[PDB]
Amino acid sequence: EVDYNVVDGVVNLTGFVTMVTGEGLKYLQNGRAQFYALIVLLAVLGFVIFSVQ
Amino acid sequence: ATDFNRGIMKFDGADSPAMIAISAVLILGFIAGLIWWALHTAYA
Amino acid sequence: STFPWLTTIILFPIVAALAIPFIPDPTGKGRPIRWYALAVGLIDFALIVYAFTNFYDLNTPGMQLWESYDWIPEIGLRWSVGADGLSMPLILLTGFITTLAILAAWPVTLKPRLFYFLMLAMYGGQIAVFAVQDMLVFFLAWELELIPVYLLLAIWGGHKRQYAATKFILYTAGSSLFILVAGLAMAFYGDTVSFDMQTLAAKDYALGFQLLVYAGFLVAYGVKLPIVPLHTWLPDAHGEATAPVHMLLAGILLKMGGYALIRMNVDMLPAAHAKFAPVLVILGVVNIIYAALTSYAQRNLKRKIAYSSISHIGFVLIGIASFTNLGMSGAVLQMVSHGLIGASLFFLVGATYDRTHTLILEEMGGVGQKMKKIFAMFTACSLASLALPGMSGFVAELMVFIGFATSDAYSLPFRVIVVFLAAVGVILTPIYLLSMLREIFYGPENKELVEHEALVDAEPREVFIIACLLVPIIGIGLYPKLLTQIYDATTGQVIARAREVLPT
Amino acid sequence: VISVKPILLAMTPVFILLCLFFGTRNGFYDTDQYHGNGSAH
Amino acid sequence: DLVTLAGQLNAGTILPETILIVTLLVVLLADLIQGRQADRWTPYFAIVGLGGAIATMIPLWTQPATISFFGSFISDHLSLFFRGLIALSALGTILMSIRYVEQTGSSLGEFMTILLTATVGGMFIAGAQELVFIFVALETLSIASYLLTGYTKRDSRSNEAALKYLLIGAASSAIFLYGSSLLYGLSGGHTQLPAIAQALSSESLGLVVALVFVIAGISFKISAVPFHQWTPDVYEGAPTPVVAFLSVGSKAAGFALAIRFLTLAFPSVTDQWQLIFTVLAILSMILGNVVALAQTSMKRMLAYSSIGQAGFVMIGFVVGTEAGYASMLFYLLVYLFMNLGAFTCVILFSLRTGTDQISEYAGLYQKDPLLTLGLSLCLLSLGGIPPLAGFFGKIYLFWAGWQAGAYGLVLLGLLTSVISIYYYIRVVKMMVVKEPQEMSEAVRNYPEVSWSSFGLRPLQVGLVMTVIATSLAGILANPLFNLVNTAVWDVP
Ligand SMILES: CCCCCCCCCCCCCCCC(=O)OC[C@H](CO[C@@H]1O[C@H](CS(=O)(=O)O)[C@@H](O)[C@H](O)[C@H]1O)OC(=O)CCCCCCCCCCCCCCC
Ligand SMILES: CCCCCCCCCCCCCCCC(=O)OC[C@H](CO[C@@H]1O[C@H](CS(=O)(=O)O)[C@@H](O)[C@H](O)[C@H]1O)OC(=O)CCCCCCCCCCCCCCC
Ligand SMILES: CCCCCCCCCCCCCCCC(=O)OC[C@H](COP(=O)(O)OC[C@@H](O)CO)OC(=O)CCCCCCCCCCCCCCC
Ligand SMILES: CCCCCCCCCCCCCCCC(=O)OC[C@H](COP(=O)(O)OC[C@@H](O)CO)OC(=O)CCCCCCCCCCCCCCC
Ligand SMILES: CCCCCCCCCCCCCCCC(=O)OC[C@H](COP(=O)(O)OC[C@@H](O)CO)OC(=O)CCCCCCCCCCCCCCC
Ligand SMILES: CCCCCCCCCCCCCCCC(=O)OC[C@H](COP(=O)(O)OC[C@@H](O)CO)OC(=O)CCCCCCCCCCCCCCC
Ligand SMILES: CCCCCCCCCCCCCCCC(=O)OC[C@H](COP(=O)(O)OC[C@@H](O)CO)OC(=O)CCCCCCCCCCCCCCC
Ligand SMILES: CC1=C(/C=C/C(C)=C/C=C/C(C)=C/C=C/C=C(C)/C=C/C=C(C)/C=C/C2=C(C)CCCC2(C)C)C(C)(C)CCC1
Ligand SMILES: CC1=C(C/C=C(\C)CCC[C@H](C)CCC[C@H](C)CCCC(C)C)C(=O)c2ccccc2C1=O
Repeated sequence: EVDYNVVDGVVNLTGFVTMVTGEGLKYLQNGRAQFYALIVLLAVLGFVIFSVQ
Repeated sequence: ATDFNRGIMKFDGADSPAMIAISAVLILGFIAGLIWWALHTAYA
Repeated sequence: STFPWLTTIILFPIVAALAIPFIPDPTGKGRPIRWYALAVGLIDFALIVYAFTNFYDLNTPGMQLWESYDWIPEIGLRWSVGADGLSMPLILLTGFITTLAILAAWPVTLKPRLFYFLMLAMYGGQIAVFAVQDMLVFFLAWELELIPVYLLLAIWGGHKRQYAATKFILYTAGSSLFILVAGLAMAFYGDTVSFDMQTLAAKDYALGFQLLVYAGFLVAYGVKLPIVPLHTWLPDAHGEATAPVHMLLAGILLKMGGYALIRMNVDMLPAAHAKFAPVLVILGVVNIIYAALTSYAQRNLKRKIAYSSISHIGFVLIGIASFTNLGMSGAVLQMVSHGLIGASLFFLVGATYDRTHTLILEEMGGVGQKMKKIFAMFTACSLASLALPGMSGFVAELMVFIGFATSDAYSLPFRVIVVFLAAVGVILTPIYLLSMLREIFYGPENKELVEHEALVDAEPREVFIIACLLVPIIGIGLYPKLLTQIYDATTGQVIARAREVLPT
Repeated sequence: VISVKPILLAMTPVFILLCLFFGTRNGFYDTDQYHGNGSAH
Repeated sequence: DLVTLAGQLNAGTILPETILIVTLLVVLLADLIQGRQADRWTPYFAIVGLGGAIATMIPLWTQPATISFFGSFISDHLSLFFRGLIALSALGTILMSIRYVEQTGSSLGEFMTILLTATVGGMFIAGAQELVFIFVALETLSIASYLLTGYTKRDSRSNEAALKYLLIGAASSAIFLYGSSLLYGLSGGHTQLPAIAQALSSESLGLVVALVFVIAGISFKISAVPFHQWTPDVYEGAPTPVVAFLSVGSKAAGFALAIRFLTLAFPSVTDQWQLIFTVLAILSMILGNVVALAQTSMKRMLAYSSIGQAGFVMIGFVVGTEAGYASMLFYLLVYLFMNLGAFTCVILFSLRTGTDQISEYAGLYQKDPLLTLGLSLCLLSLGGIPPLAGFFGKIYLFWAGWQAGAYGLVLLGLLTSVISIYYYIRVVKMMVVKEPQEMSEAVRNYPEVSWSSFGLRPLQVGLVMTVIATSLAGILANPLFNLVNTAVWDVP
């Protein structure tokens, strides 16, 4: 029972958090067109913010 | 779960978490203690 | 001596596998395909035997057949092959096991073309792993066996094989993740950027850098070779399979991870090997203990034998870190004996699976009242597997115990504790193999097992494969001096270098 | 001391010869005797 | 004409582009005069013209590096290699588009005119020393990719994606044009990049602002992590040969523009954008190979795989050694054939069946073995199987990354490749593993196992040539490494 539960659940837990990370990161693509350009302008501003500081 | 207790290995506590948790932490504690004791005992 | 032999032996199944999609019209099940593949494997084993019996000498402790070929003027991919002392019986075991696995694969109907093509593709890689003497081409040959066995276990297996096949290919990718890093780390230290194997052993590194390199080696070699934190892949891999792929699964594929575990982690760096030697010995002890205690409570027929692979590779994990000439020489014999036992046992399990469809130990009560050759072969293979001295398993564990008894720097507590724990490990390891033979055959005649399925007594062809697999184990266990002289000088040089590096 | 090459070169040709002779021997996979394609599934 | 003005003009390193322009004019005149009934010799004539344009670069290879049009165009082995790469992309796009355009319903010559215009723009942007020339060629490629999106004629997905792509491309072009005007204003007034980079060693903040504003419009064309918001919507609604051209030709054009512009403009502030490129590659490989595990559409899976594999090329651009750009030049050459085969198999499966969902892929082992064989042999090369050339590219990439001193980038690349092999093997798992009485509908009635209707034989022999090339480039790549390494030492 220890070999079937404890040492076996870790690989399934890593696969499950990888799957829900992929799900939560593909949920970002909503479909709004100008929100993409807003993200682009935020990245353009944040690049200068990170490079100056 | 269902296909693990069908012969002469049938008991009452098999899938309960409160027993397998303390059994697993006891097994891992003795494994870590044996590894630490063999590391601090050998080459001395 | 001026002719390339190992290169043509590797390249001949890869060339001959192109005739498998050609196949002029058989008008049947695919019998010319297996009749051609058996002849190809037979002439390949004949070429292997003819190359072994003539040019391989037992005097030079280095490499007899040395052939180097400049592939590219780039990075350092160089086709440099070389046969060593402790690697020369491995190729003869590989060819014999693959030839008998090709001969044992008669009832193949659903897609035999891709089956025999992947068989001839894996037979090239199983020699290209052991015959290469590079750092990058070795990783290439290690990743060469990624796709075909995973594809075979995907296209056929037991139930819910899709969950096991993806886990197996992701485990093999996680194994191959660290090999390129650990190969480039030792090569990028200082100068001599070329990837020659003889120059990497003469390099000098720092203490912490050697500890990090040995950790990166041991993580991949603990993922590959099954130890108690990294053996969850092996029941799903070796329980859900058919017999002719399980022969190569339980034979040379498990010894591939143990041969490199010796050759890299002893010859390349022995300074960090002594600091992890008690950890490796204790891990092998815990492996030997845990495999029997896990397999005794299991009800599946194939995982009960798949954990015996862990129980038998724990002896190799003990005998690797013994720092003794006899303990190092017994590990190769233990690997050969374990491969020759496990291939026969899993072929026998896959043969008796077709006669009784249910894989449960409870309903199997009266299968011994009709067929007797099957019960006799199972009893003979089990008694060869447990502790018998006529077979070489007892001789191998005796060599391990004698080499570990006369050791150094483990004087008062460690030898007696590890010996007392391996003694209760060999107490525990025949229990499940005795209980399986007691529960399956020994009992009354079940009426429903005969009413549902009808079993037929075995062929004389099935006697021939077990008769060919059982006689080398008896030949080694009766006279163990046949395998000693093959790698005695190599093991002596290895132990001499390991004792020269180790102080006090 | 016993060598491996003269005891292997005298045992391998009969091993090559017996493979085809036992490959033509069958009888269990011939009439029907089984309901399946050969694999486990 | 005068011999002195023709010698000072140096119009000898422009001949394949003029051959392609003459071919475009002859194709347009044949479409105007004859019409729709002459759709059997025009793409073969365009293939002959592309071959004649790619074959005359061999006298241009053994020539000294001279400038042309008064310091406007520079002709090297790198520009010739990029032009040959773009021509090999365009010829495969024609071979995959010959049946697809006439199955769509539009005229082929009106599409081939814009395709040859984009090919000429890519061949002009493979050099592109001058700043106004960079802007003109980049907007030519941008207008080409605008007009090639809305080709489906009122089908809703392409015209709904084309407006979003037009918005994002116009924003990125305005940002890049503002950065280009800023870079023109930071210098004394010069437009040539050796004349600009001489007087830019002062370390001003406006130089960093102009570098970010130029690299934003550059990384829009490379489609790295902060500007990847257009491609998962673009790649699904656009037609498949259009996106097959845009996945390789525009990407190689953006890579060549980035390499040449950053080399000829900023040999002083390299460590400022090296950390930015490490951040971009680290985010891009992770985001691609984590997002692409959950998608259920095959075209969107290849779209996110493009973003996941575009980050591996940035590891060769992070480093400053001479063996770093050779890894990118080899990986783009392998990725051209890999994406060509992976697009040809999807085009065949979508033209013979219709829709191309993942779960519909079951039952391909019995109907057509050649199509699933080519798709498996191409996706295994895309995954990194060591008999194939993608592993031979990735080993050289990781070797350059571990030699120059980038340990974490190679470690994250290996981790993302190990993660990505699970969804790289999923299409093969749907194809060659699924048993009978398990496949979905519209597979059991495959009527056209033989190809004899309206030029399916060039589409078949292109996939055969792609499979043979990606099978022979893995074990035999000895002149390819020399041809890559002989065009990398010229970059300072
Ligand atoms: C210590 C060194 C370790 C080295 C190895 C790790 C190197 C890094 C590996 C990279 C991580 C991979 C992430 C992606 C995983 C994923 O996609 O899973 C998707 C699949 C699908 O799941 C299954 O899929 C089935 C459907 S199907 O098969 O996919 O079709 C479905 O039926 C089922 O429900 C579902 O479970 O999951 C699995 O098959 C489980 C295996 C996942 C392998 C992850 C390896 C990580 C191991 C961590 C180390 C363990 C240490 C143990 C000791 C403490
Ligand atoms: C170096 C050490 C080597 C150790 C080797 C260990 C081998 C252990 C084998 C154990 C087999 C157990 C089977 C028990 C009997 C059974 O049920 O099957 C009975 C069937 C007979 O079939 C059938 O038997 C029926 C009789 S009955 O059913 O048993 O009543 C009969 O009716 C029918 O006609 C017939 O078809 O099997 C046979 O008896 C075949 C002979 C097997 C016995 C092996 C003899 C051991 C010789 C040792 C040689 C040493 C080699 C030294 C090398 C240098
Ligand atoms: C070096 C090799 C390493 C292993 C890599 C191989 C990966 C496995 C191949 C992919 C699956 C292909 C299925 C295709 C489907 C196909 O086209 O054939 C389908 C064909 C159908 O035959 P069957 O009789 O099985 O048909 C099904 C019938 O039974 C009806 O039920 O099967 C074969 O003949 C297999 C032939 C091998 C085909 C694979 C050849 C690959 C050649 C290249 C190998 C690599 C060379 C590398 C450079 C040296
Ligand atoms: C209680 C304990 C009892 C233990 C007794 C066990 C003894 C075992 C020892 C074996 C080592 C033998 C070495 C001697 C051998 C030896 O010294 O002579 C070796 C000798 C070689 O001859 P020459 O040296 O003249 O040859 C020179 C040429 O070979 C050069 O090419 O001849 C052999 O090759 C014999 C042929 C092999 C014969 C194999 C016999 C076994 C065959 C079994 C076949 C299977 C039977 C299956 C039945 C189903
Ligand atoms: C409506 C159709 C429009 C189709 C395009 C028209 C093509 C007509 C002229 C061919 C251009 C190539 C001439 C090279 C062919 C060639 O090598 O000729 C030879 C000579 C160049 O010779 P070099 O001085 O390089 O000498 C090479 C020798 O030294 C080696 O033996 O070219 C001329 O005489 C230049 C004057 C041509 C007239 C001006 C043409 C240049 C402007 C054309 C527009 C250029 C931009 C076009 C792309 C946008
Ligand atoms: C580095 C690698 C480069 C490789 C590139 C490949 C180069 C070679 C490719 C040739 C294959 C193409 C022809 C095969 C096609 C073929 O064999 O099939 C014949 C082809 C198809 O005809 P159908 O059979 O459809 O004919 C109508 C039927 O319905 C009646 O049977 O018809 C042609 O004649 C097309 C016209 C080709 C015209 C060729 C060009 C004319 C000369 C142009 C001179 C150009 C000067 C330069 C431009 C200014
Ligand atoms: C010229 C410089 C550039 C050359 C580059 C080469 C490009 C590749 C070759 C394409 C030329 C055109 C072939 C069209 C083919 C053509 O048009 O059809 C020729 C013919 C098919 O048509 P048939 O003449 O049978 O059809 C008559 C009809 O009327 C019946 O419906 O042969 C085929 O079965 C071809 C099979 C594909 C075979 C592809 C092989 C390609 C060569 C591969 C060499 C491999 C070496 C492997 C070494 C291991
Ligand atoms: C190939 C190989 C090898 C080999 C070698 C050798 C050395 C051989 C042989 C040897 C020898 C020199 C042996 C022989 C002898 C013995 C014998 C001859 C035995 C007997 C047995 C029998 C015959 C029986 C049978 C049976 C039984 C017992 C019962 C049940 C049933 C059966 C059938 C199982 C090696 C190792 C390298 C490893 C690798 C592989
Ligand atoms: C037009 C036509 C042809 C003519 C087409 C032939 C000439 C084949 C044309 C193939 C071209 C020449 C392949 C070009 C090869 C490229 C050099 C490949 C490079 C690109 C790779 C990277 C893919 C036929 O042979 C035919 C046969 C049977 C039925 C119908 C037809 C048919 O309609």
